[PDB]
Amino acid sequence: MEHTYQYSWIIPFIPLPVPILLGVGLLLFPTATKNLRRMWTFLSIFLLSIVMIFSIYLSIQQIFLSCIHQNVWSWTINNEFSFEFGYFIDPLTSIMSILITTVGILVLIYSDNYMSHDQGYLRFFAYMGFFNTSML
Amino acid sequence: MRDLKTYLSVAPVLSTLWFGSLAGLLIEINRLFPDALTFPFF
Amino acid sequence: SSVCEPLPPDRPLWFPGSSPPEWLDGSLPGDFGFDPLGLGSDPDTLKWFAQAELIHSRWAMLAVTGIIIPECLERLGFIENFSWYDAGSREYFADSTTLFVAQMVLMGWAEGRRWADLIKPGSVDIEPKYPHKVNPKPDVGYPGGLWFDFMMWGRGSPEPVMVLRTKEIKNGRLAMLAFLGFCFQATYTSQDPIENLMAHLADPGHCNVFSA
Amino acid sequence: RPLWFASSQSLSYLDGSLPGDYGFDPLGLSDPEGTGGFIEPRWLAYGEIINGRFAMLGAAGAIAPEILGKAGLIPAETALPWFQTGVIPPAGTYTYWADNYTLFVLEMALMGFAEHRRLQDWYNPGSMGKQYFLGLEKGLAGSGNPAYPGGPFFNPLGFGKDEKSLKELKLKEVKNGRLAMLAILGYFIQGLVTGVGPYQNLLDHLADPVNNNVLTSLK
Amino acid sequence: DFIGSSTNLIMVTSTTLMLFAGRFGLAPGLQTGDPAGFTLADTLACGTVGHIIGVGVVLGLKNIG
Ligand code: CLA
Ligand code: CLA
Ligand SMILES: CC1=C(/C=C/C(C)=C/C=C/C(C)=C/C=C/C=C(C)/C=C/C=C(C)/C=C/C2=C(C)CCCC2(C)C)C(C)(C)CCC1
Repeated sequence: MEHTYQYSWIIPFIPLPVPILLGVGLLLFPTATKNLRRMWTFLSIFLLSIVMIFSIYLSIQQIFLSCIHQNVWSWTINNEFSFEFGYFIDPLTSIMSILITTVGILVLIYSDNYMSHDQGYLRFFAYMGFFNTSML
Repeated sequence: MRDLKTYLSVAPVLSTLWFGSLAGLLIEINRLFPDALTFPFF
Repeated sequence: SSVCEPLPPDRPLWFPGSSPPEWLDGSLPGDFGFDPLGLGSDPDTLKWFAQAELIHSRWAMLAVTGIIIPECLERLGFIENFSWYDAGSREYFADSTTLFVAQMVLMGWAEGRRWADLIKPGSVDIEPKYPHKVNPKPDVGYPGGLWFDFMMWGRGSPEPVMVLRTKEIKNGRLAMLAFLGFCFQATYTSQDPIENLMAHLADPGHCNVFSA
Repeated sequence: RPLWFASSQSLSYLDGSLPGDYGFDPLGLSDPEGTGGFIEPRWLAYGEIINGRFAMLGAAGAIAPEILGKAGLIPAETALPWFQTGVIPPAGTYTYWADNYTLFVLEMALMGFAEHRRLQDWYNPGSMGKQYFLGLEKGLAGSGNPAYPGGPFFNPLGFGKDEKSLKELKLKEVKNGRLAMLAILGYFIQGLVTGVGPYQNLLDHLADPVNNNVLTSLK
Repeated sequence: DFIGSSTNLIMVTSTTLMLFAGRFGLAPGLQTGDPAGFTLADTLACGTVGHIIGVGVVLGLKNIG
């Protein structure tokens, strides 16, 4: 509780860099990143596995301890906005996080072979990882 | 290693290995169960 | 596509300019001719030693992971009082002796199935059969399988099979040496590996093995 | 043709085929018949050249910190003799950015990469240009002689394109190297017999040459 | 040492007389520029023997007289 909710901001942002690298890879150097065809697959699967393990750990702390963490930061401070982008850990957060991560990892293991005979491969996994980013 | 396993298969090398293992076994047994003169375990 | 093509004779060796031995042609992954003593002369025994290296390296890789990653989590504030060389002495349930015999039972099943693979390759076959579907016959140590190749990376999908097996073996030799460093420098410093890394990176000159 | 203490057997293998063939082999080390190990007439030539080169570096790097230090040009802290630098901790020790044993591991590793390559070039000269050593093996291949590789890395300039100039330079090399080896022997024996630096010995002998060598075994 | 003393004189004369006895005298490859033999080995030999005689005589003189 003391040091594990302060790093609860990463679980959206951990899937993100492989769609960032694909969105600057396929858009700039398509032969290069498509030559690295199956590696971004396993990189998305590994980053979603990190988010899976961290969501399972938060779920274990929710079923052990009854608390809610609302680790909010500041986003815009000019006038009446004072906007926040923080991360609200209720048991619903744990249910939804494992519900995203487990299904997403299994669909990515599935989609390594579903798209294995597709010319459109890496932009699908960019959409997948950015969708998992957005939904988490 | 070829022909080293044949040397270690030879009677004195094999006898010293077997009797070193066996003597260590007896030695550690006598450490564990020292000063034995009966078999009371039935 | 899936043939396990070997390395060429003009491959990089452990010692450049040296003659590789005749029993290390390159059929095995990570073949750089390392044999100052020549323990792999008999090829029927070099197969067993290749399997030995493979399993040794896989266990060392999982082990170095289970040492350094959880220590990173301890530094992040997840696990309390972590120390791998005192993580067997600390308390669990089952006394650490019931755990040992349950471990020996379960790992005896697993490693016995692997042994039966080693003695006779097709005995313990897995990846169950399917109609008009020919599961490819695997090699020892690389069973493929639905359980160990579910991403189908072993038959040579992302990269060739030889370079992937060489990746496994080289990354794992490095992990074997990392675990030897763990077993040695956690007893000649009585401290943490990551702590030792940050301590040497503080002053690389005087914070070396010769200080202790 | 200049012969310095030549013998009847020394004029059977030291004809002209080496830099510095003054025929000086009274003991009979480099006799080609019945050879093996490190007493070989080729390995002994290589050893002369290499100990001479390392002795030239030693001679013009051991009195250099005292050639300067008694004339300015450096701090007096980094102006120790050849033996008060940590290489004789009984006699002296300087504190560098690492302890002396880390620096020994440095020497061992870096010179291992530098000299095991040299050794495998001694065994098969064609090597050291066939394995990927970060691409800089392009210059480490050309050997010819083992002791005189002459590539882009060791011989960037020509300095002996023709064989006359190269022979004269090889002669100058081995002669300056023998002089430097005798100089290193003088360094060791002088530091052992006086306990001061070699430049201190030179300045004490030059200025008022009294008790030049009469101080036998006295510090 | 202490050139000019007795210990120097009766050692120098012993060394030089042994070198002479080997050169032109009854005492006895390595081609030297010397007219008649007396190589470096013979030179070192006569020097060694003359030093033997010199040590013997200086210490027989230091024992008595
Ligand atoms: C032949 C004459 C003789 C006899 C009968 C004995 C008898 C004995 N000596 Mg003496 N001794 C002798 C000669 C003899 N010795 C000689 C010649 C010397 C000089 C070299 C000695 C020097 C000596 C010393 C110095 C000592 C003895 C001791 C002993 C006792 C052995 C206790 C022990 O460790 O066994 C324990 C049992 C074993 C080691 C056998 C274990 C075998 C393995 C584990 C297999 C068994 C299990 C197997 C799988 C079957 C299970 C069944 C099933 C489940 C499969 C025993 C009374 C020791 C003692 O206690 O003093 C009384 C002692 O200290 N002796
Ligand atoms: C479990 C250990 C183990 C085993 C069985 C093997 C087995 C093999 N290796 Mg691998 N290897 C290992 C660890 C191991 N390796 C590690 C840790 C490294 C990195 C240091 C390497 C690096 C390496 C290279 C670069 C190459 C091999 C090769 C080979 C093959 C031929 C050598 C042989 O038969 O040795 C059998 C070895 C043993 C039976 C183990 C040795 C046990 C004895 C008792 C000595 C142990 C003490 C040791 C020296 C302590 C270390 C001290 C420390 C200061 C370093 C064979 C398949 C060659 C090959 O064809 O690759 C497939 C090859 O080119 N290996
Ligand atoms: C003629 C001439 C010449 C010359 C001359 C001369 C004069 C010379 C000299 C020389 C010399 C002058 C030499 C010397 C040498 C020496 C030596 C060689 C020594 C040795 C020593 C030893 C060996 C010791 C021993 C011992 C001891 C230590 C002590 C104890 C006892 C004894 C004694 C045993 C010339 C050529 C120039 C030219 C021409 C002219």
